Amino acid sequence: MAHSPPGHHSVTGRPSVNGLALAEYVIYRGEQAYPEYLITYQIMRPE
Amino acid sequence: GTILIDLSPDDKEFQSVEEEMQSTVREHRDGGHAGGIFNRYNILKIQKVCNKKLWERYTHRRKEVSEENHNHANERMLFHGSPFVNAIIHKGFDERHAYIGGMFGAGIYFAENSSKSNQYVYGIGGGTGCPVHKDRSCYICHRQLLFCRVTLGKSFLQFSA
Ligand SMILES: O=c1cc(-c2ccccc2)oc2ccccc12
Ligand SMILES: [Zn+2]
Repeated sequence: MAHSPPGHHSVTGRPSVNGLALAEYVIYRGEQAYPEYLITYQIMRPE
Repeated sequence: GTILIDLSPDDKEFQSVEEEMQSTVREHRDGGHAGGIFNRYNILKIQKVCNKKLWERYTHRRKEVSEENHNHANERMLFHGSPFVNAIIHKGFDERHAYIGGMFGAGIYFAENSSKSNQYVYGIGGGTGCPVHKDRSCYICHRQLLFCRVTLGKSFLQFSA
């Protein structure tokens, strides 16, 4: 696993072409995330 | 040490988690290749993941980040999709769950768009799709996402196409 950039705790991927995309994030330590909810689902075929 | 508690569809906590799932769906530049063609989900179950050791692991690190950032954990709720969800909920996140080839290096990736994390549920680029039909757009097979508490602390901003 890599390291956070010096002086930072994570990286934010700010969307820069697709105006509708939300942000994505990266942490380099597993202890910086807790999996609160397990969601079970199906994607639905559009009508 | 992990137990899974079901939330009733009537519990406002179920309802707010569902709403974040559904409202953060978007169209993807791949036309649905990785994650399938859909505008919304059918939610079958939402479970609270409880593990005291993993939680204390999380909050210990949270206080360290916080103390390095004027008492600001910069905590978010974000989605994660992975073939390793079952190992994650039992043993916690670690290096085996990292995206070695990710655009921001080998770390653990999270999304505000649920539909983004959906693209990783069957692997990188959707892998070969569902186990049963080999269908990246399977409408039948049950999928699982995690909705995660993530400490971002001081985050390096990357502008990115
Ligand atoms: O939810 C996400 C999950 C993954 C992922 C990548 C490799 C191995 C396991 C999971 O990648 C992403 C990349 C961008 C945004 C979100 C995600
Ligand atoms: Zn299937």
